[PDB]
Parts: sequence; structure tokens; C-alpha cells
Amino acid sequence: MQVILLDKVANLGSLGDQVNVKAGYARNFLVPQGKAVPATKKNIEFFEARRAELEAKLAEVLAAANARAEKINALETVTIASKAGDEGKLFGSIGTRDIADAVTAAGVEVAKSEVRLPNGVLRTTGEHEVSFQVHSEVFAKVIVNVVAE
Amino acid sequence: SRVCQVTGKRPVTGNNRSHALNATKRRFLPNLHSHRFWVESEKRFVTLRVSAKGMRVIDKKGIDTVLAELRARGEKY
RNA sequence: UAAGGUGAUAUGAACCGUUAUAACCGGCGAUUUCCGAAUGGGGAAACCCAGUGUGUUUCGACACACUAUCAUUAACUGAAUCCAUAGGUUAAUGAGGCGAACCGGGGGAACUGAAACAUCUAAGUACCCCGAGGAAAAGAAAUCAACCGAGAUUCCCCCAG
RNA sequence: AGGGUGACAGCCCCGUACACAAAAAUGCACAUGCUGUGAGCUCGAUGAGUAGGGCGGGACACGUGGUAUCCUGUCUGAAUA
RNA sequence: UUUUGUAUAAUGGGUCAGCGACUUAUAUUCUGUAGCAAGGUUAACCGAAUAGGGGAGCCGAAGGGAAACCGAGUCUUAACUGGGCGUUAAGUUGCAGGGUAUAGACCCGAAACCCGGUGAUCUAGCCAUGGGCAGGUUGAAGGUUGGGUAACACUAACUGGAGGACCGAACCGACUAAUGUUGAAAAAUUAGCGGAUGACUUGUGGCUGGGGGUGAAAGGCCAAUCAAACCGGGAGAUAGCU
RNA sequence: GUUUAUUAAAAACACAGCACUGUGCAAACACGAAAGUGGACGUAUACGGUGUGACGCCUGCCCGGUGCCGGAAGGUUAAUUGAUGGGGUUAGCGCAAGCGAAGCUCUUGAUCGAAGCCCCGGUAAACGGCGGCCGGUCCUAAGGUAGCGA
RNA sequence: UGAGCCUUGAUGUGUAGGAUAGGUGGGAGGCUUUGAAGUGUGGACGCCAGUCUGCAUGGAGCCGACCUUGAAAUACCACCCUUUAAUGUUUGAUGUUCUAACGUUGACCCGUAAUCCGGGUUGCGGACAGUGUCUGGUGGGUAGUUUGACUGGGGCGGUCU
RNA sequence: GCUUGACUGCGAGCGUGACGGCGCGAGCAGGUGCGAAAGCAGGUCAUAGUGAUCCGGUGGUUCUGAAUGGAAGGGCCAUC
Repeated sequence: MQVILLDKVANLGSLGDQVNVKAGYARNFLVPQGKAVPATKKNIEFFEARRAELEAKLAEVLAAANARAEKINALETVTIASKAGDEGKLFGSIGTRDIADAVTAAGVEVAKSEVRLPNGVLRTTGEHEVSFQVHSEVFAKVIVNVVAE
Repeated sequence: SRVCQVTGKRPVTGNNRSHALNATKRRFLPNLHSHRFWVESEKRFVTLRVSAKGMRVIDKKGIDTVLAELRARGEKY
């Protein structure tokens, strides 16, 4: 499936390129998010005019964390914080993601999400990561300098 | 019923033919899958029971054109 | 149109009429209980039980009208959920059912024949199902022909067992 | 023509040939209205998950054979005067 | 009628009356007859319609060869003195008839196969909700007065009232015999017989449907029908048989 | 207790008990083109299937065959894929028998390719089997033990 | 962990020799301060002669017609043939991770005074499971059938040209 | 001893079969072997040693070749 990239993707291209992406990836990830759009001739003929707004305004305001899946883990952000927690094992606490941050205030601004709500878990025997999470148990349990720092 | 809402593919009757050319009636069913398509014109997920060929048709045409055809045909989605 | 009539069994009674509302015939109207697609809800068909709105009343109760489902359009309304959407209420329009054959489509046997029998036949027949019309279907060549030409579909006769 | 009349009726009766008839409703033709559908010439354009293909079936008189053409359940998939 | 053979003790018929079985359509071959004759004849269709038009076609006057092809000849063969098949026989179109072919094909007659519906008012199982079981026996557990151990074991009386317990009516069944067998009755009567508080029985309603159900299992039962119900259809199935 | 309503009531069926086996729950299994439903509003002390059939003594030996179960070096093996070869067509060259690029095309079928089968082990309250010979020995998977017996 | 491939880095011992000559053009000097030549040395290769490579310091020079040689310079440039290193890169494979397809007969919210269904939030699984087409095996669970004749009845035996 | 007549096309005329077929055959054309020659030779003293049709494989044959030229396929001949 040929698609033109509206934003930067990891290993496909950057800011406009007819990339041959697998149909499942395009259908389920790139187009449902604001990453790409298929090139059915007319679409690129509109893209060649849209590039003035896209490559400058949208590019400046948001060019990373297109789906907050891999950019959060790669481009470390929101490391500085003040809330500690209980003993070093985050569980159900959103904490702080916006306030007390400097890098995430200029142009491109990646973001994070919440964690598993309290129904079986508590402040011992495990931990959570301050980042986007779909899995909450098998997900990576790397320290984020927020659980105890 | 096993009907693709994009293409209208139904089950179709034919023959299982043995090596002795024994013909026993059978059905060819389509490759139906219930899929949630992200429609941008309404910022929504629309569920449709679509074959793989119908999914290729959606990928080519655009979900807007396919849904326009569906609502011109009826087909409450 | 009429000198005779009130259907027949089917007599009788009481009447109607005889120059034109007796009767009879044709056109157009009105009435058209209840069940039945039955449609206010239910039900063991022709029954049981209601709601809302007007209008009467002797204060006992009465009469009429509306009140189904679904589809389409609109209007208001509107969750999880901010905008929205699903959804809810209302209003107009339409459908539902029955019917012999013919018609198009979705499914689809077996007996039987083959001197058994399985490919084949029977036969896309019987039968079931959906849908339309007075007809239906098809229809104006991405068709044939043969270096000459024909010129949409449909039907009959040959070609030809 | 036919049918009745106490047996078999052209002239007994009802009819038949033929010539006539509608207050009212309605069909058919012309003429003839209202609304609404839009002729002609010139430029163009001129039907893609489609034709075609692998696999499995089916319809073609044709049972896959050396088997053209047609439909498509599955997987693919052009040119475009 | 059927047979080698029938008075046959082999089949069929109680009698009368009425009905009851070689047909129709289209092809094709032969025979008779009629018309025309190297020609014969139209089909559909038109048509004021059994006329007339319509020769599209069909058969015939030429055969041989697988065929191209040749032609009163041709094929076979390198080629025939040969050999095969033809040249020396009028055909065609109706009408009548005899055969044959497709159709039900002289008539009646299966067991059975398939399709679509009707049936759990009988019965088999289950489900819900009600009901029934005279009377009389035996006398478990347990419990109190005793006999007994340092305390459990334990042995009698009284109490108690268990059990797919016992005898036996209602009720449910059906082991034996007789009767009856064109019955009183398409399964019963009489005399005896099993169970009879349970795995019981019974009323009302409901559910399971035919290659299916249900079955404490007999191929049992599913409306007097069951190794595949009944009704209607394919259907005049097929019948080398009577 | 049940059973062939209507020629068989029994030694037949069922049964409490026992054994094997499957089933981790959206259970196995069953009725169902499916949705769903029972199992079961149960959870291995449960549920299904199969066999035997209170209770007492017991229940011997054989895994060679069929079945099931487990594991595997290797062999063969489908769809799919399509290496190489062969043939038709024609551009051309041919004083010509003939040769013959590219494209399209018919045919062949190198390579990849799972289970299964071949092979190894277990299992008999799985289907089943359970000797001769001469007064030690052949064969087998093992050679009928206990008990009973016209 | 394998292969094709734009392109470029490495591969070219009849021997003549200053010793490691695929080849045709173009040409008489290429590189060296985004560093030459000299040394240790990195794993590659090797015919037992070095080619080409990373880095350390390095700081003004190695490399022709050379005379020979069937061939005259890796002096520059370009297509290209034997061989051989790598990646952007295309699919093959094993593995691990992930989430966004897809599952949930987990929890909570809403439609909604509803163990259905749907939407939503969240968790758990996760490209597995499962479904469509195609395919090998198994498959009396089910179905359709076949299983001869002669014959001193039939069967068993015999026979059949 | 020499040889390939275990030949090719035909075949008057017969015999035996319901038929499908089977069998014997002088003689003609071509070419050949043996014999000086006349002549003999179309397998073996004779009679058993066999399997129709359909489908298909191989060699030959420009007979046909679905617009035309090929080719595929089909026919004819030999044969499995």
C-alpha cells in the first residue's frame, strides 16, 4: 500500500514520501492516527498545496509521539518530577505529566497516559511505568525517576 | 446472514467432485470479517461485516465512497 | 320500462300499484354488526379488557374520535462524553394480506434409463422460497461473418437428429 | 339463428335481419389545456479492484479433453484510443 | 387359463345389469391407391381464410474414397491382367394400412426411493402444578431406668417409630387355567396371581417429530399402523413376472 | 424394581458397589449451516463415556498383532513455488534444404514444503492371547495360575 | 541467521621482472595540509612473495617511457568479465519484545428500574487464537451401491476360452 | 553348404461360420535367396499357443487444418 507520510515515522520516511507500507500497518496504525494517508493521485495533488500548512505549522506544533507507542520509550521525556509515591512502586497514580516540565513546552510536545486503575493491585509486589500503557503487567518496568525520585 | 455489505458476496452452491467424479452439493462461503473502520468524516468507528475483497475495495475507493454506496443502497450500518 | 307486484321452497295473511316514486333494470350515492393482514392490549377466530380527547348527564352513567408494527422525511429532544452520536417523542407519506395460470430470481431430489451400477440420465424436472406485471425477461454488439457482408432483443418454420 | 306453445310452426309467442336510444359514469381517438421532464450545433469526456491470471466449482449441445467463450467462492490484478 | 400333459383333487368366476384393456402425436420404412413426372412437394407466414400467393427448404435425377479429390467412374497399389463399391432399375407428394422409434404406449398390479407438510388427546421420556394410598404386623437409630470399665466395650426393661421392610383392600399391574376366537370385547370375562410410602400411582397443562424423537434396551413405543409413522406430491416410478 | 400395549416377565435390562478413561471451565460431550442452549447458575470428593455388577476370597502371566498414548535421527509425502530443458509462432538471414533473436504460448517439472505412514518406548478392569517334546531341549509375546468342571 | 541487486571498497602469481601483467579507448604525472612517505600492529586472504585495510603518533614524499617485455603500468578517467567483503535494501527462517488489527462466556458507565444486544472506559490475552478458500491424512459417524452363471433343488465342491 | 520368401501389393476360386470372423489357394506386379536347370520359397509334418470395441502412446504420411499462413487436434498406414 502506497502512502504519503504526514509526519515522521521511525523506519519509513520523514515529512512526505510515497512509502510502500503493508496494508495492515497502514489500515490499523498509520491512518487511524495522524501519521499518513493513502496516495490515490488526487490526495497527493491536494498534498502539494497542503504542504505549506503541514510542513510548518503542524510540523512545529507536533512532529513526535505520533501514536505515543515507541517515541515515548525512545525520546525520554517528563523525567523531571516532584511526586515520589509510597515506596517506589507506582500503582494507579497518574502523578504529574504536564506541570513541572520544561522540554515538553516548546513546539513538539510528546505526552503520556494513565495506568491500571485500582481493582486488584496495590503498593507492593510490582510497579508501573509513567508512560503510555496498554499492558500493565507484562509491560516494561523500567524506573522513570518518578516512582521514588 | 453471511453477506459482505461492501460487495454483496453470499454463500454460493456448487459441487464437491471426487476422483470418480461423484458430485455432492456444497457451499462456498465468503471470507467475511467484522471490522471497525475509522471514519474521519464523522470521527467515529463504523462496524461493518466485510469480506477481504471488500476490504481491498475500501482501501482502493475510500471508506467515504463505500459508505455513500451503502447508504444509497440502504444497508443500515 | 311498467300493469302488474312484495326473491324460491310455498301455499296463506296484510298490503302496494293500474298513465306514474308499485314492481323490475342500469349509473351514481348512503348504510355497511363481529371475526379475519386485524392494526388500542390480549386471545382457545367471530371473544375478553382498556387508555386519551372532546360533547352530553337525572349524577346513574352515556355517545363519537383516536390510540398497532416497520420503512422514509422532517422537527424537537439527547446518554456514557466537552462538541457529537446512538437513542426518545411527535407529524406526514408508504407497506403488510389474498389470488388460478403465465414471468424473473434463490435453492433443488429421488424413483427411472443405462436391461446390474458409481461417471451419465431422469433434470435444473418435481417440490420449497423471494419478487413484479398485465404481461414478465431480453434488448440497440467490447455480436456474427469471412476479406464478401450483415446489422438491437423476442417469437414461428428450416438448417438438422 | 335459436327457444317455447297440449305432436314436427317463416307467418301464435319470445326473438332474429335491420333501423334507433343515455339523465349519469366511464374507456378509445383525435383536437386541446396546467405543472413539470428538457430539443439542436460545437467542444470534450467516454465506466479499475475492472479486463486478465493461479486455485475450486457452475452455465454453455460441449462430461477438462488438445478446449476457445461466459459466471464467480478464494488469492491477485493491467492498458486505458 | 396355464402347460409335455387338465374331468381334473391346478387358477378364475355366486348370478344378472352397466362399464372394463393395442390408443394419440410426431418421425421413419414397406404395401395399396390417387396426382404429377426428371421431377415431386411446400413449412412458417400473407390471405375477405379448406381458394390463391409463399419453393425458405426437403427428397430425386451420380457414384467412389477416411479425405483432399476425381467422376460413369472411382478407391486400393509404384501399377494392376486384377479386386471392392457403382454405371444397365423413376422419383416424389398426399390418403389407407402393416412394422418400428420417442413418448405411460394393450390394461390392471408391487415391495420400495425421494420431496413438502400433519401428528406426543395413545404411547416413551422429561417439566410445572394438584391429588391418592382401608386395616393389621415387625420393631432400626436415638433416649431414660438398670447390669457393667479407672473412663470407651457392654447386656435387659421401658420409650421411640426406621425401612425402595412384611400380610392385605382401594389403586397400579398381568404369572396360570378355563371360556371366548363371524367374541359381550380388533386383547376381554371368571377363578386364582405380583406391588401396594415408593425407582409408587394419578389428574391438568407443557416439551422432544420421522434417518428424527423417546427408550431401567424388547428394535420397544411415537393416535388399533413401526428394522424407519401418517397425509399429499414426483407418479400412470419400475415390474425381462402373474 | 424394568421389559417385547396385543403369543416371551425371564437367567434379559436396571441397580447400589468397583475399575478404566476423558474433562482446568468459554470443560469434555451433546442439540444446533449459526447465534445460542444443556452439562451447570455445577468446578476434579465435579461432570461425561465405557465395562463389570451387593457382599467374602480374589482378580495370575503376555504389549508379539489391532487400538490408544508419548517421543523421536532419519525415509517417503499435498496444496503452494517454478530452476532447467523441449516444441509452436515470426524479425531477420538465406540464389536454398534450412536456420532462427525478442514477445506471447504449450509442455517438463529442479527447489521449498506439515501432519500422516515407516521406526522407538508405554499401556490388557483396552480389543485380545495364554505350547510342545524326552525321562534337559525347540518354539513363543506368554505359554491357563487360583478356583471350578459330563 | 541466506540469496538477487543501483553503487562502490577487495579479486585477477604460463614466465619474462625492479614483482602478483583480464582488456579496449584517454593520456603523459596521479595522491599528500577534510594529510604523503617511514614503524608497531587488528582480524581478513595468501601460491609462503604481499596485496589491501583501522588506528597511534606521524609531517614534506612512495608511485611511467623505465632496459627488457607477444601485455606497459593502480597515473588519473569508463563499460565491463573470473572472485569476493557490506549495507539502505526485497522477500526465507528462529527467537524475544510490542500494540493498533482481532478475542474476552473479566470489571465499571450509559441506552435502561434489562444476566440479551450495542456503545464506552479499563484490565487480560494478541498477530496467537479463530473464520474463508485450497490442501495431505483419518473418517461404517452417514450415504449410494456391488457381491456371476452352470448346476438331476440350492449350497459346499467342480467348471467357464 | 549358401542364405532371409518368417518378403510388399493383390488375388480367380473355394471351405467353415447366425454374425463378428476363421481358413486354403493357383495366379499377376515388384524385388530377392538357393539351384547348371527344370524349379522351390508369402515361416516351421498338420491340427492348441488366444482377447472384439472404446481410451490412449510411438514412427510415417503436408489427407484435414473453424477469417488467412502455420500449428494444435483429427484421419490414413505401421505398431504398443
